[PDB]
Amino acid sequence: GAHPGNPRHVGVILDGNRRWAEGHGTTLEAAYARGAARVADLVSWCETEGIAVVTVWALSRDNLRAAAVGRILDATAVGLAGIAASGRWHIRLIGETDLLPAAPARRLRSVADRTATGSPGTLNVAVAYDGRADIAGAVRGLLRSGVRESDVERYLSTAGLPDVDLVIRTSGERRLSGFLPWQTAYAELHFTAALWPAFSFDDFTVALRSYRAR
Repeated sequence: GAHPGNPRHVGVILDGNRRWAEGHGTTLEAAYARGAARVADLVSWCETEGIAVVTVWALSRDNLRAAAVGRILDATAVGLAGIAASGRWHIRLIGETDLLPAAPARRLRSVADRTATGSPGTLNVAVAYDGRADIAGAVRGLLRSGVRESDVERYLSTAGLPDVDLVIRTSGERRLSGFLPWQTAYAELHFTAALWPAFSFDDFTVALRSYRAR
């Protein structure tokens, strides 16, 4: 069950992998493999707190500017294996996965699809996601259906995602960069200085305490 005072839906922008790799002399894929381990840490800490909906923004559409993107997607899918094997999180993909290389995209899809019975948590993994594209998808979805604010929300590409209560962005960047513009409208915004591959339990506790203290 949920604890009152805790956020029902936490969204995390997994920022800082590129900077972390350059500072440590590693590849980008090694940073995303470590970033995937931090996602596993995150959902474990959320579980202990009874937080059942978690959305992580792993890859933006603008940052798709081929070979590295495939390695990134594969390192993420492998790093999510422990979450999948836990059976305690239903992993879903959001974003325009059709813009990703087909073979690594399929392997990421195959990891998520094996968690259809995961419960009670929901982990939404955003790849090739763009907030303005999310909103634009609502206007095309309405067109195909042949107008209230609830009607726009119903046809977002992320219509399956509810309101976000707490947004965490790492790497010290004080921006949302279009992360779920509809669902984060009234979200508490917390900015962590640490780069995502170094996201710690202290960072998590500080973020949650900032939410409860609002």
